[PDB]
Amino acid sequence: SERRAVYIGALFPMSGGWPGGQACQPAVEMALEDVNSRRDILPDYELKLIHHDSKCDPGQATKYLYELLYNDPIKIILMPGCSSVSTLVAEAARMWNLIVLSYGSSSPALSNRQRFPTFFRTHPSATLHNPTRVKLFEKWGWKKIATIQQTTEVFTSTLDDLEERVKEAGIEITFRQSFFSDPAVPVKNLKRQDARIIVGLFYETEARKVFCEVYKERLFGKKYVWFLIGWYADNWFKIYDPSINCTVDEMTEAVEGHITTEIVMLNPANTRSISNMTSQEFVEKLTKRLKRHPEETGGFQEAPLAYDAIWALALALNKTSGVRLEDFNYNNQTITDQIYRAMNSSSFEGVSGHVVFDASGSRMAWTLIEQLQGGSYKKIGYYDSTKDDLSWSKTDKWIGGSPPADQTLVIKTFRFLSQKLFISVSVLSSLGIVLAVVCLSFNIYNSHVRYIQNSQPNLNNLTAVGCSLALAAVFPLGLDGYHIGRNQFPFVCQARLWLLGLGFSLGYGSMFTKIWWVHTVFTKEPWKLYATVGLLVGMDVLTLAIWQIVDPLHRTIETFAKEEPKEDIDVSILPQLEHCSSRKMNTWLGIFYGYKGLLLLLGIFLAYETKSVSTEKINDHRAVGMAIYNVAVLCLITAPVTMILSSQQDAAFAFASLAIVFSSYITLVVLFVPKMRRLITRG
Amino acid sequence: SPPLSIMGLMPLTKEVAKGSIGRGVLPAVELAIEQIRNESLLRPYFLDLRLYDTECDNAKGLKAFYDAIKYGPNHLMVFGGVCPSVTSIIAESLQGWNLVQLSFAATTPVLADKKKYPYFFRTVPSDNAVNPAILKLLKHYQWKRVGTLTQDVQRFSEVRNDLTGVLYGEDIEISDTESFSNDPCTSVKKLKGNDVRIILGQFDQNMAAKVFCCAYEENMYGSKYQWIIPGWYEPSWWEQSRCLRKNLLAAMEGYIGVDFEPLSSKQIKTISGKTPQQYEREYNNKRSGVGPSKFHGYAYDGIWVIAKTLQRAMETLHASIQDFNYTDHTLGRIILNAMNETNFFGVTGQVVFRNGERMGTIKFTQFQDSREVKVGEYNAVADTLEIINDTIRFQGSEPPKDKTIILEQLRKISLPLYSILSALTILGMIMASAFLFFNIKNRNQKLIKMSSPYMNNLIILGGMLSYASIFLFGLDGSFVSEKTFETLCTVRTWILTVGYTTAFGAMFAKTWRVHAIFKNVKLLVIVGGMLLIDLCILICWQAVDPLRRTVEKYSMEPDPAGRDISIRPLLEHCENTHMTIWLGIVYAYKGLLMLFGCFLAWETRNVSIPALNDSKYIGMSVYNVGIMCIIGAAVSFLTRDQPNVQFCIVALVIIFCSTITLCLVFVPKLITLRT
Ligand SMILES: CC(C)CCC[C@@H](C)[C@H]1CC[C@H]2[C@@H]3CC=C4C[C@@H](O)CC[C@]4(C)[C@H]3CC[C@]12C
Ligand SMILES: CC(C)CCC[C@@H](C)[C@H]1CC[C@H]2[C@@H]3CC=C4C[C@@H](O)CC[C@]4(C)[C@H]3CC[C@]12C
Ligand SMILES: CC(C)CCC[C@@H](C)[C@H]1CC[C@H]2[C@@H]3CC=C4C[C@@H](O)CC[C@]4(C)[C@H]3CC[C@]12C
Ligand SMILES: CC(C)CCC[C@@H](C)[C@H]1CC[C@H]2[C@@H]3CC=C4C[C@@H](O)CC[C@]4(C)[C@H]3CC[C@]12C
Ligand SMILES: CC(C)CCC[C@@H](C)[C@H]1CC[C@H]2[C@@H]3CC=C4C[C@@H](O)CC[C@]4(C)[C@H]3CC[C@]12C
Ligand SMILES: CC(C)CCC[C@@H](C)[C@H]1CC[C@H]2[C@@H]3CC=C4C[C@@H](O)CC[C@]4(C)[C@H]3CC[C@]12C
Ligand SMILES: CC(C)CCC[C@@H](C)[C@H]1CC[C@H]2[C@@H]3CC=C4C[C@@H](O)CC[C@]4(C)[C@H]3CC[C@]12C
Ligand SMILES: CC(C)CCC[C@@H](C)[C@H]1CC[C@H]2[C@@H]3CC=C4C[C@@H](O)CC[C@]4(C)[C@H]3CC[C@]12C
Ligand SMILES: CC(C)CCC[C@@H](C)[C@H]1CC[C@H]2[C@@H]3CC=C4C[C@@H](O)CC[C@]4(C)[C@H]3CC[C@]12C
Ligand SMILES: CC(C)CCC[C@@H](C)[C@H]1CC[C@H]2[C@@H]3CC=C4C[C@@H](O)CC[C@]4(C)[C@H]3CC[C@]12C
Ligand SMILES: CC(C)CCC[C@@H](C)[C@H]1CC[C@H]2[C@@H]3CC=C4C[C@@H](O)CC[C@]4(C)[C@H]3CC[C@]12C
Ligand SMILES: CC(C)CCC[C@@H](C)[C@H]1CC[C@H]2[C@@H]3CC=C4C[C@@H](O)CC[C@]4(C)[C@H]3CC[C@]12C
Ligand SMILES: CC(C)CCC[C@@H](C)[C@H]1CC[C@H]2[C@@H]3CC=C4C[C@@H](O)CC[C@]4(C)[C@H]3CC[C@]12C
Ligand SMILES: CC(C)CCC[C@@H](C)[C@H]1CC[C@H]2[C@@H]3CC=C4C[C@@H](O)CC[C@]4(C)[C@H]3CC[C@]12C
Ligand SMILES: CC(C)CCC[C@@H](C)[C@H]1CC[C@H]2[C@@H]3CC=C4C[C@@H](O)CC[C@]4(C)[C@H]3CC[C@]12C
Ligand SMILES: CC(C)CCC[C@@H](C)[C@H]1CC[C@H]2[C@@H]3CC=C4C[C@@H](O)CC[C@]4(C)[C@H]3CC[C@]12C
Ligand SMILES: C[C@H](NC[C@H](O)CP(=O)(O)CC1CCCCC1)c1ccc(Cl)c(Cl)c1
Repeated sequence: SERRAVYIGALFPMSGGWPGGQACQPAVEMALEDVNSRRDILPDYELKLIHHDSKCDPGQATKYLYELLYNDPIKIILMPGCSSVSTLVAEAARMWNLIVLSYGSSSPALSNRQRFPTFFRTHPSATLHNPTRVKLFEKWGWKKIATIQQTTEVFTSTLDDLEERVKEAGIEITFRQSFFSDPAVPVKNLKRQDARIIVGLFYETEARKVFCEVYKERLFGKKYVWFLIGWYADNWFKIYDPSINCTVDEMTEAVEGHITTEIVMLNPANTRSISNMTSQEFVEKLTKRLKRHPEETGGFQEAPLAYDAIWALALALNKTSGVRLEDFNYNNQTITDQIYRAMNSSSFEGVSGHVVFDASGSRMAWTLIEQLQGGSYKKIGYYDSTKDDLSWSKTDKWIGGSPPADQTLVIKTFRFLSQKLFISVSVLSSLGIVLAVVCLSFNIYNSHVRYIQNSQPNLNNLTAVGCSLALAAVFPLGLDGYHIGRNQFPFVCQARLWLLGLGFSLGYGSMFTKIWWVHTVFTKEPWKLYATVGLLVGMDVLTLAIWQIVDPLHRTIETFAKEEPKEDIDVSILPQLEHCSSRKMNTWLGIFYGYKGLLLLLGIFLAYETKSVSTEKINDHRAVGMAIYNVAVLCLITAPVTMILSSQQDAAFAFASLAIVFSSYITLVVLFVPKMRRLITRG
Repeated sequence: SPPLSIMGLMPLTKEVAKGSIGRGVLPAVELAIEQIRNESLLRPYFLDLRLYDTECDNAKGLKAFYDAIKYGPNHLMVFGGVCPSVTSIIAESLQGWNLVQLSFAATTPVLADKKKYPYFFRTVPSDNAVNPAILKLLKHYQWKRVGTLTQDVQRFSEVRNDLTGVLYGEDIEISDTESFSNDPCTSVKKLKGNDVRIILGQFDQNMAAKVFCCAYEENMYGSKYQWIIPGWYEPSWWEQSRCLRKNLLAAMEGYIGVDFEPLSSKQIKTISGKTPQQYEREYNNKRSGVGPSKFHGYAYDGIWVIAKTLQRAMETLHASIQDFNYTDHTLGRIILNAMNETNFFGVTGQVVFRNGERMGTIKFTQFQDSREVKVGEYNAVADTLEIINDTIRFQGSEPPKDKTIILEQLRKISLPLYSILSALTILGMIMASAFLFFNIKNRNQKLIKMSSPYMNNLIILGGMLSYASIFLFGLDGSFVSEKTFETLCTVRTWILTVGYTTAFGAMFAKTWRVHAIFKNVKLLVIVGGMLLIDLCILICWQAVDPLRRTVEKYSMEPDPAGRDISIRPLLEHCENTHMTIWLGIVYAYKGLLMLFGCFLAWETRNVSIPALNDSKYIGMSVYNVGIMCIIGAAVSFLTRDQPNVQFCIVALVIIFCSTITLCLVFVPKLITLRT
């Protein structure tokens, strides 16, 4: 047995920020025996290890890298520890043509093939949580995300990859923050911004501050859901910390039901790897070589990965032996290219599962998704990302059975008048129209007898046919949504605008000229009467035509403030009221209302003047004055009230149509019943 | 003669950019060592510098540093290092070999920390050394409001984060904070929204042209604004695009560039025995092959610091060097304390270290129309600023203040116009008193007895009270006080409606009795009831919601003076509670009474001979008094903002309305009673 040596240089962190080498150092050495005993692969070479402590500090890793690179046994690969040491070693190893194979460096900045040309690692990067988060966002339909963040650079690059990953899946970030040591003002801005999907990214000693500050500002609850990182200790809120005025029994309600995601190192199944070994017996064999307990030593969870790292190198030296390796110097670029092409395509089954690298040097692996459920975590799913396989396990216990949504939804309800107060007033209007047509036919039937032929024919008939249309103009005053739809609101609107104006103008013009002419003949001929009536009606349809030309009417929605349903617990409901309007609706009927009020107040004074000093026995009226009295006292009291109470739902329609049915009943009762009480009752 | 080896790391190739630095100081260091061998500074030994090329790259620099440790002789301290990353990599790791480093071009602030890099010293001031300079500029000009505009690179974010911590504890606020990456001028539009005129820019050479052309499109220059930017740009950097050159030269005038000073000016003998001017002429005669670089005096002082430190360490050691391996560390502590105790005078000023930083000098320069020129200096040792008087200028006359000054400038009315209208209404008052005297002199007469002269006394008293109101109208602003104004307007609306009501009630009662006598085919209670109604509405006005003073303000629009302050024109009004209730009711009641009286006067249109001789011109006067009162109230609603005008037109309307109706009643009296 010749058994020549091939050397491997390594830096194991024994202390510092991440003391992994307390457990990764035996797990490599044990693994080395499993390559030096099995005679199938590397049949003549023997791998030996030269290691140094590095303390996760580049100020000593530089000296130890000098000691590795400038001594007698020529190394063939380098194996650094923490992220910073691996950054220095991987950027420095280009000038010596060395492969760098890390086992614990999780920065996203080490996936830059331009800077680091010969890098490989088996610990996956921290941009492996982001496809898991994107899959957990598409599954529950969320579409708005707030991200709080401690401003260390690894979290900055994690979120700057999360944005680029999430903008191609139709989701958009709405809110970003940052802090250094005091998280008070970003959770204040999160409270006042009112976002409900939070992706927190910070270490443990900041999490214990920010979560009881969340409890103090009451940001948790039924409608909130967080997202954290998973490699915290499993009782990270139940420990004592004097740096907060928060209680241990408190904040356990505040971290309630938050999803965490983490990388899974150890294989959850119980199959056989390429070393003919399972997970539980690997842990059992490793626990012998440690001088302490697994809960107290550092870097116990990462200890499988280093194992597979060694095995990966062994396979990369079996697919090339066929240039020998006892001649590798630091200047020839060839053998490193052979090893690089051999390790670019690697796919096998180790203790951590299926090991296969990416095109940027990282390692693609599974992800575990768990949730807090009453003080302790519970595994609620697994996710593979290289072929998109989710595995759910039906344990996501929410509060209301369903996961909450991101923002509250608006409901644009409508508000319609109750149909009973529409239908009663419409049937009173039909009784009015049949009374009007029967009185018109009665007055037109006796067109020869010299009791109404001599007094005033062709004028009370015109009053009655005006009041006919004025009574018929209350059907299109109550058709908004319950009985009509849309896209014919101009038809109903122009109908109600022409009909009511034409009816009122015609009727009051006739009853006004019947007082005006007896006043102007008492104080010292039907063509002038018809001229006055046609002139008033023509001026009124002229100004209605000017309304038709300049600013036509259309539908317009106004809205009130939002309310609460109190059958659900979170819906926002806003009411909508639509009506006919224009751009200048207050003035363009204000002119008409003022003009008609002036005409009405002119008429009532002459009706009082020619009361009983008529002595004009060719007209025989005596009660048209009362017919102007009641219309003048009834229209002037409901003309400003139905423009004041336009915000009310149905009182405007009630007052308007009530005024219209009273002012058209009484002007036909008091005008026509003495015309029949003296003729076909005194017959 | 045993040598003393010093490792030197500098970019010495032509293929990199910053290598133009590395050749440019190579004469000056060559100028220094020849002096130290001439005087025999290191009598026991002699100095020897060994150069190495790092090529401004992490891998190449680390390989060259490793090769210099392996193959070269026993070095004692490291000198040089230019690029920031390579100096970071080496300076973190010196402590393992017990070497002390001295730089001359590492200007990054990251090396200020003494937990990471404890064996590091540099002689160039850092990039934070401009931050206690700009502060001591502001206290020289008493500016206190500033607004920062930062680029989003680490190299400038460190400077801004230090400026925030150094402005604390002083009377200077940071009213606005900005940032930009590629889009400069939406940020400067947001800065214009807060209207700040002192900007502390921090950005590289590319974005400066974009910021200044986007300021030219925003017109952020002149004698209002001030720019304070870094000054390590290339000379004539504006020449290299889309923007117009002369517009840029007119927008870029008057900024202040802050930098570190290349060479001192206080012409004293230095420790070598020369002047700064003699050294400058010597190095200029030496540098004949290549262009200059602004770091050479710092290299000269670095070599002298190294020599004095080795001398002090040798004198300390001989009271207990050629045997120095890197395994020793007591010699490292000795050399560290010897370099910590450095205090002397060199060609860049008083060379002295505080916590590992050079306490050096800062130079302010200002841009004048073709070039930048030195306009001051700031010695940071004694903490004093020296401004050369006759070089710094601005566009205007004063140093421009931060925020403009607001001024009230109430809108008053013209004393000639007010005096003219008071003269017109006082002659109208004389005319009304003359008519009352005539009608009270000619009382017993068979034309006056049949014309109801007591109603004419009422209409003269109404015209008198209507005339008297214009004096109380418009005593506004700069005329009386701030307490009479809450009573003057309520006594004015007390008197004016009574003066209207008496006269119009007299005319309306005359026309009403004409109509009542005509229809059938004593007085003085009508005006009594109308006065009762209006006194009731006036005491209901006064008792519940009285009129008080209320000011309206505009939006500080014009600048007409030229003294560069803003004025905020403001008006006074007597209106406080609802003003669409207790004016609409009064106006509607008066309008309805007017229109009823006008229609009653038209209904007769002069058919009555016997009882009242003048019903014709009385109805003519009603007609009169209606329409012009309507147009007066309408024009008062129209121009409710401008002052000289609406007062003048209300005064003209009221003097016409009160002088025509006093003519039409009493002018036939004179013609018939003189004839
Ligand atoms: C017989 C006719 C002439 C009488 C008409 C009365 C008119 C002049 C009244 C009735 C409604 C009033 C309008 C009510 C609302 C507004 C909106 C306001 O922003 C400007 C004034 C304006 C536009 C008013 C002007 C005067 C007005 C149009
Ligand atoms: C604001 C209100 C009071 C103003 C109303 C204006 C009134 C008075 C105007 C407008 C139209 C006018 C009428 C036009 C036509 C005629 C017919 C003629 O054979 C008798 C006069 C008579 C009847 C006019 C009387 C005055 C009249 C009615
Ligand atoms: C704002 C409104 C009320 C003001 C309206 C002014 C009215 C009242 C004026 C304007 C035109 C006037 C009319 C002019 C012409 C005539 C014809 C004459 O044979 C009878 C009087 C009569 C009919 C006048 C009555 C009053 C009159 C109608
Ligand atoms: C717009 C204007 C024209 C409408 C005015 C309405 C007028 C005509 C009403 C309102 C009050 C009424 C008066 C009420 C009291 C009296 C006293 C009585 O002994 C004679 C009638 C007389 C004088 C009435 C005549 C008509 C009258 C004056
Ligand atoms: C808004 C309010 C003030 C307007 C009210 C209009 C009033 C004044 C009108 C409407 C009906 C009119 C009445 C109609 C009938 C009569 C009966 C008669 O034998 C005496 C006059 C008298 C009593 C009238 C007086 C004035 C009157 C009461
Ligand atoms: C003879 C008299 C009674 C007729 C008077 C006509 C009155 C009722 C008319 C003319 C102008 C109209 C006003 C025009 C403008 C507005 C402002 C609006 O925000 C509320 C309605 C309101 C206040 C209207 C109410 C009715 C109104 C006051
Ligand atoms: C304040 C001032 C303007 C008011 C002056 C009132 C003037 C216009 C009045 C007062 C006396 C009046 C004069 C009385 C006597 C006569 C003589 C007669 O043969 C012609 C008219 C004439 C000349 C009158 C014209 C108008 C008159 C001059
Ligand atoms: C003799 C009677 C008719 C005189 C009554 C005077 C009335 C009209 C006065 C006295 C108090 C006044 C009210 C004072 C306070 C308010 C509350 C404000 O938000 C709306 C206006 C309103 C409601 C005023 C309207 C006019 C008002 C009600
Ligand atoms: C003889 C009697 C009947 C006449 C009374 C005139 C009444 C109707 C007048 C005088 C003061 C007016 C009020 C003035 C102020 C307001 C406050 C406003 O927010 C709603 C309208 C309201 C409430 C008005 C309604 C009509 C009103 C009450
Ligand atoms: C002869 C008399 C009775 C006629 C009086 C006409 C009255 C009723 C008219 C003229 C001015 C009108 C007011 C105009 C302005 C406003 C202010 C608004 O916020 C409420 C309605 C209110 C208060 C109107 C109510 C009706 C009103 C008071
Ligand atoms: C006989 C006629 C002249 C009397 C008319 C009364 C008029 C002047 C009254 C009745 C309603 C009143 C209006 C009520 C509402 C508004 C809207 C407000 O934003 C501006 C004032 C304005 C526009 C008022 C001005 C005066 C007004 C138009
Ligand atoms: C807003 C309200 C207060 C305004 C009301 C205007 C009132 C005061 C006006 C309108 C009609 C006027 C009346 C017209 C007719 C007569 C009949 C006469 O023989 C006595 C005076 C008397 C009774 C008048 C008194 C004043 C009067 C009632
Ligand atoms: C500032 C200006 C516009 C105000 C002018 C007021 C005008 C409109 C007043 C003053 C004198 C008035 C005139 C007095 C006399 C007559 C003669 C009569 O047979 C027809 C009306 C007529 C012609 C009046 C019309 C209106 C009139 C001309
Ligand atoms: C404020 C303004 C609108 C009010 C104007 C009042 C007007 C309408 C009054 C004042 C004088 C009146 C005129 C008096 C004389 C005549 C001559 C007669 O043969 C026809 C009617 C006519 C032409 C009258 C019509 C109405 C009239 C013009
Ligand atoms: C027959 C038609 C043309 C007569 C209409 C009379 C109009 C011109 C009168 C009635 C009410 C008046 C308005 C009353 C209130 C205001 C609000 C004020 O801030 C500006 C002027 C303004 C807007 C007035 C302008 C003139 C006005 C609109
Ligand atoms: C300062 C100036 C404008 C004031 C002038 C006052 C004028 C308007 C007064 C003074 C004398 C008056 C005139 C007196 C006599 C007559 C003759 C009569 O058959 C028609 C009216 C007429 C013609 C009067 C009209 C008004 C009159 C001309
Ligand atoms: C899950 C994670 N794995 C290794 C980590 O990604 C290595 P890293 O990315 O280089 C960060 C270290 C360095 C400083 C001190 C601890 C953290 C981790 C994080 C924190 C701790 Cl304390 C451990 Cl033991 C492991």
